[PDB]
Amino acid sequence: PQITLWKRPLVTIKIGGQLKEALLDTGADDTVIEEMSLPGRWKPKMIGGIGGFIKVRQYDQIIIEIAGHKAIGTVLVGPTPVNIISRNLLTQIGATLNF
Amino acid sequence: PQITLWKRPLVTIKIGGQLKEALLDTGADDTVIEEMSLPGRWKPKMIGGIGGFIKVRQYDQIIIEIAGHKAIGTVLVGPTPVNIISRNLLTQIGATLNF
Ligand SMILES: CC(C)CN(C[C@@H](O)[C@H](Cc1ccccc1)NC(=O)O[C@H]1CO[C@H]2OCC[C@H]21)S(=O)(=O)c1ccc(N)cc1
Ligand SMILES: [Cl-]
Ligand code: NA
Repeated sequence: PQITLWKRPLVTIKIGGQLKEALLDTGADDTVIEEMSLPGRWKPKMIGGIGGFIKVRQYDQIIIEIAGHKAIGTVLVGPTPVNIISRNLLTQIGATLNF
Repeated sequence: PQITLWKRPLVTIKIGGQLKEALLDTGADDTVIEEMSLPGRWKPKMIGGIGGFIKVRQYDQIIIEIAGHKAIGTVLVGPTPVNIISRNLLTQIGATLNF
């Protein structure tokens, strides 16, 4: 589909068996989701942006369903104010910016 | 242009006759640039990022070229990690997300 940017590009995704609203974010290197449990191993990481850094848990090889497409990637879990779908996952569904 | 997301979607922008590097960011509502001098009066604004809130200077109706595309709108100046071209200006240059 073609998403205009008049409003925040929010989409519904399926991760860890639950539905969540997320923001499609070309300005993000890695996906960040609010606190939730995920299977497998993880390692601590610090990610920063406007306002500073937050500590998150990094899980690799996680399956995320987005717009019918099933993509696999890294997911950071921590105290983020908004769920963000980053380039790490956007590349897998072939998302591109056009103008 | 059609920009893939395997690398950061960085472009060259021109503001105040100066060339700068900026990140095309669909996950941001307003455009934020690192400290620099802009004409006119500014208004206060607080924006919340991944690490919390910060105060910035809001300048309106600023002329800015983005990847060769002319735009005129609001530019926020503050301690951002990188210059970010957000939805307020992406909509002006006719940018959309596609997949
Ligand atoms: C600042 C950029 C270099 C990177 N940011 C992504 C960006 O899209 C965020 C994404 C975002 C969105 C909402 C809340 C927090 C973070 N937007 C943002 O800070 O925008 C602010 C300016 O306009 C406003 O509109 C949204 C809040 C304001 S980030 O949230 O810090 C980030 C950093 C690292 C990772 N892995 C994932 C995300
Ligand atoms: Cl102030
Ligand atoms: Na894993």
